[PDB]
Amino acid sequence: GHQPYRVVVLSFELAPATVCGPKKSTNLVKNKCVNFNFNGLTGTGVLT
Amino acid sequence: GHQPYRVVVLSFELLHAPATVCGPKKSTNLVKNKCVNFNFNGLTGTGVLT
Amino acid sequence: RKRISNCVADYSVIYNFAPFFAFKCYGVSPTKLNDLCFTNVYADSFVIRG
Amino acid sequence: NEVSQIAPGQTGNIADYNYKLPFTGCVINSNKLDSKYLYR
Amino acid sequence: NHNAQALNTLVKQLSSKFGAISSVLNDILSRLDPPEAEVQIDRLITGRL
Repeated sequence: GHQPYRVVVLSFELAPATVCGPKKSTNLVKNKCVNFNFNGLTGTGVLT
Repeated sequence: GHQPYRVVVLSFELLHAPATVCGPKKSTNLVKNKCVNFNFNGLTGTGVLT
Repeated sequence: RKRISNCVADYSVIYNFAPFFAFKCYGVSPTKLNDLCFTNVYADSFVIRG
Repeated sequence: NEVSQIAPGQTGNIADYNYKLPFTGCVINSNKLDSKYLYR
Repeated sequence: NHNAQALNTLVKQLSSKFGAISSVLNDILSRLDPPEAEVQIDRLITGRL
């Protein structure tokens, strides 16, 4: 309660991303009902 | 563990004839027939006095 | 069971005593007690267990 | 002791004239190596 | 009679805590810090809505 303590803080800004975590890169898929994870945008649909 | 601890408890109540134990603050004058704010002994509001 | 009345209620004098590990409140949040004109204060102190 | 200084709100001198927590970041020890620093 | 009863019942509804410490927006903002008053205020908002 009287002993001093050092702390380290962090923050985020969740908008282009630059500090993305270690993931894999795949190939684009044409028109079909498929999932997608576009730089964090998770969903399903058909891309044209 | 299993070592003496000192514990102090403070008990209060809000609305029971408020005339004692108050915090540090100053005082102002009184106004009439004017849209004014309030800090009346704890209660806060806005309006005019008659 | 000490009775407290007619105080300045400057809670800045506290926090300089022996280091504390529990400072938990019920119904009122700390760092606000300088406001809130109260009615009376009951203070108790004891040693329970480790 | 964190409390006031960490997390949004509170005015504890170290949380009144120093770093203010606005917040979505993650908050993560000088007990040793500092047994013997301005205060503002 | 029905209109008066409805209006009176609507007016009298502003006295129930709905699960909060107090039914007045004043004397709860002062007694609580910003990151705790939201929980109490939300219940009042939902009840009045």
